[PDB]
Amino acid sequence: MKTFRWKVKPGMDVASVPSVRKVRFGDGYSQRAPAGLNANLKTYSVTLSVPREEATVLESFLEEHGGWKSFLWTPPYEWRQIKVTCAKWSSRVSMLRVEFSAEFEQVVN
Amino acid sequence: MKTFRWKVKPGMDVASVPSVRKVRFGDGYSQRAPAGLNANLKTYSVTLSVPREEATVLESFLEEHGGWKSFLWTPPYEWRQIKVTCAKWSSRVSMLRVEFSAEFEQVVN
Amino acid sequence: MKTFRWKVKPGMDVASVPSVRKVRFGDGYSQRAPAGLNANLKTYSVTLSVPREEATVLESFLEEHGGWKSFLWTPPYEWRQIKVTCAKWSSRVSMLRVEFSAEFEQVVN
Amino acid sequence: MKTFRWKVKPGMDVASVPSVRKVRFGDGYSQRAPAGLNANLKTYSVTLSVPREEATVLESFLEEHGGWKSFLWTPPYEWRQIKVTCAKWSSRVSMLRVEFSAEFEQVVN
Amino acid sequence: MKTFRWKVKPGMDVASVPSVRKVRFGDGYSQRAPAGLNANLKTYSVTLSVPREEATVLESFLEEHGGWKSFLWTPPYEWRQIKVTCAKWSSRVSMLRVEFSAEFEQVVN
Amino acid sequence: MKTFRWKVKPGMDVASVPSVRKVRFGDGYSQRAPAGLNANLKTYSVTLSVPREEATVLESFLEEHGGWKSFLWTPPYEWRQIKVTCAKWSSRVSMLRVEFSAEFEQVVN
Amino acid sequence: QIGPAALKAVYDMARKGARDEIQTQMRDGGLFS
Amino acid sequence: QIGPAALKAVYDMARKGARDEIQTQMRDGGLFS
Amino acid sequence: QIGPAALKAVYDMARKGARDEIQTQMRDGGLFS
Amino acid sequence: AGSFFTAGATLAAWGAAIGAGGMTGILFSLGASMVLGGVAQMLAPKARTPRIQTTD
Repeated sequence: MKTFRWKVKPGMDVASVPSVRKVRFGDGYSQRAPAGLNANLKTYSVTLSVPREEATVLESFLEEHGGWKSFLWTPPYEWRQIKVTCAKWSSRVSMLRVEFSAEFEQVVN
Repeated sequence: MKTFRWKVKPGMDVASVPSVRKVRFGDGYSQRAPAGLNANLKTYSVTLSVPREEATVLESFLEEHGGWKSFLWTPPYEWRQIKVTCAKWSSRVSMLRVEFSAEFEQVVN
Repeated sequence: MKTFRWKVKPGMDVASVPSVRKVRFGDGYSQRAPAGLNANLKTYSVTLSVPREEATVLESFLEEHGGWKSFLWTPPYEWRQIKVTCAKWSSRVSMLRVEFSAEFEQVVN
Repeated sequence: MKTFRWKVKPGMDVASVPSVRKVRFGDGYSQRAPAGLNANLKTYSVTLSVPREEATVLESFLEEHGGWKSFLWTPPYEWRQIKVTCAKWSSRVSMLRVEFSAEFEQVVN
Repeated sequence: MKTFRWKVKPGMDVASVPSVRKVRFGDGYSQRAPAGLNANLKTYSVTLSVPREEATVLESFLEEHGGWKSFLWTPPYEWRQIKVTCAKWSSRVSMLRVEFSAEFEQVVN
Repeated sequence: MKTFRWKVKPGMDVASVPSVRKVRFGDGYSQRAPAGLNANLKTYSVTLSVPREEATVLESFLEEHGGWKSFLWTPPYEWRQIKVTCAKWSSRVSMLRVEFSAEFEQVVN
Repeated sequence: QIGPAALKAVYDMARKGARDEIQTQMRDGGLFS
Repeated sequence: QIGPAALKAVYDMARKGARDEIQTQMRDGGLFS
Repeated sequence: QIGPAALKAVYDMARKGARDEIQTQMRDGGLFS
Repeated sequence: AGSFFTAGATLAAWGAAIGAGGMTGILFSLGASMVLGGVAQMLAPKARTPRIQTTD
């Protein structure tokens, strides 16, 4: 499957941390370069809350890709669809609901 | 005995973190492969609450297996019988009840 | 002196963590063995509370063995007398009572 | 665009830790030298709170510079225009507002 | 001057951790020996609360010994005079009183 | 500029940590020496609170010395003027005031 | 990281590095170890 | 673990490993270092 | 610390120690490496 | 030669970040290592001679 349809409730963490090449000269001077050619990828600390019956579907969707493989997702941050991969997706079970915590990493591929 | 027939408390964590082959030098082009065939075997952080009298039976069951000798178990998460292995199963012995904290990692063989 | 007579109030930690020989093959298969020959020894996180006049007797008893040597103790967990050794026994003094926190390790010897 | 024109929240940390040359063997005689010419360039742990609509603009500003390409900024601390560089600028996207946690390190070139 | 004559606050810790010779390969047979002759020399985490005027006297007493030069002390724990050494004795100077946090490790020589 | 005029509110931490040469012999015996020749220097964990206008003056004073160099200060602990150096002086800005945290290290020089 | 287990790893990595350096010195310029 | 103190320990362990490897290579097969 | 970079740094430190020990053994007594 | 100046720079900021993928540590300046045989060895390869034979 290609698209992620579930929704993220609480307020995620969107980390950029671009990679740069930095050289530190002597008395206060330096030299900086963007290191790479195509921007930075940016990662989302996402958390879902789902009914106990729908947690199986979410697990199947997250396990089919299995760490590798990318799926489409429109983050509720910039509203631009991107390709992401998930690699951990911890999940905590409760009496009537299941809370998923995951880290979605944007990928060019 | 070959089946875990006790009941687990509401709060239970299920971690997946599948195994993939990642190749990426620096922050350039990246390649991902599914690695093995049995990608993710998950992990359940199981907690139990049992009267002081049945703690002996629970520890006898968990101790006879002794880290090896996987046993059958049906998690309340996907309701599918699997084979799991436990290795820590710490315990707290309160005045009237005892709390078991164990880790069930599912296996194949 | 051979037997431990004092009593543990709050609910202790009874850690098993058996030692096993585990080999992980490729696509999800593995190989497990019990490593040793005689079970796992199991350790108790014991904590006493005693009147300020009896703390001297408890410390004398715990210092006579002095890390090495074993004493008999019947844990309020399985009610089977075992041989244990204590090696830390931290103690905190107060106005009228002294609280001991110790780790009893079961030994075959 | 070469000027950060947004407003920062009350609680902002300013760390200095200047760079000096220190010679001291053991706890004997000590000698200290000012090392370089631009001794301390400080560091501001800036935090912002902005409506969800302007988060895209703020991240576009921070993304275009992308670690390199220092920009002009007037901290509310000494009210003197300086040149700063940001490298992390994490964000958290609540229901109605988004908070930015960025680190501005002042430069010379 | 050779006798710490101040009073310590109620809650103080007494750690023992005696020194023994342990031989155990893996989880097989284990052998324990008493090692030295003065097995356990304990450690008291002493805390004091003194008016700002006598803080100078207490600090002068602790500083004159200066790590070496053990002094006589009768802990309120076993009421037996021993010889102890202090090495850190941090202090905190409140509006009207000052607290001392010192560590007393007892010696033989 | 030579003297530090601002005042410390909360109750600092005055850490001594003398340096000693210690040899531990066998059955409980040892050998201790003062290692150095001139006492221990002691360090103060100082915090200032200042109005938002005087924070610039305090920063200028602490930046002129710039990690190296020493200034005179009479601590509110022993009321004996000493020579100290400051090397970090973190500062947190607020709506109407600025809170400085710093570590003043006494120096013979 | 617990010291007792890390010391063996450091020692064995040192052994591997020493063997690699020895084999490198047996090349043309080198030092012939 | 503070780096400045650990680097000297790693260097000394490396020296010991190099000496041990050299003495090992002076055996029969080896490389004669 | 993270294992990868630490292992690499240990490897380079071991190489440096091995080179220093080799150059030391080429002195008078030594082993002539 | 002794951890006297490893703590001279205190290595604190680098050690807390173990390094980076962008930059490498343990550079190990080759100053004294390249000069062990002599300065004339850094410029010329020090032509060799045959082993002295007792037959001669």
